[PDB]
Amino acid sequence: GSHMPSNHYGPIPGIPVGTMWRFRVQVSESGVHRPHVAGIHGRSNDGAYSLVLAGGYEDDVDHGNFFTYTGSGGSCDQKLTNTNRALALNCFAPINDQEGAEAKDWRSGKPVRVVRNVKGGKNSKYAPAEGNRYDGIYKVVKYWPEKGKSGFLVWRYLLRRDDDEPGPWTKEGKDRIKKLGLTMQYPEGYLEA
Repeated sequence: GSHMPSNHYGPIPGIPVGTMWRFRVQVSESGVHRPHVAGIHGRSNDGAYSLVLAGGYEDDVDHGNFFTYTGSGGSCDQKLTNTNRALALNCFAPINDQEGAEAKDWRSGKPVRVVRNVKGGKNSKYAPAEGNRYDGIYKVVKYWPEKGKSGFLVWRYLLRRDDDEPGPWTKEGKDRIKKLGLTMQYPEGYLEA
């Protein structure tokens, strides 16, 4: 078709790792992470295409090439429905909503485009100091339920990077950002700009 679909797995053609946008509306317009609100874009019967890392859930850790991530929903126990289900399906293992699942061959799972937002900075040295940054493709290694801070069950996910483009914080990634002349994209008139 004529439309560039975000519901396609993998990188968006023309959007290299290291691309930066001041606002979420711009990330959405690029197609890299379509949802205006949702932290994950995915379909419960298919898989997850993208996610934004923006802090929240204190138990989550972000080590750049790997990170943990907590589901949504549930006040009550979280279920493997909606985007929780979508993300679980990416994992290279049959779906299990009782104990979760782990992929031995996790690189064979479905790709997730990951954008890091400034708001994840308290618990992440990899969050951009401003706006939003596309950091590449990651894969779901394992997921599992556990008791949350609330006392109710939450779904947790461990993702690992699996991308031919180097991480944008790496010397090699910084070199690409310079070569490609990537800079913070501000909307027309904002600064004004």
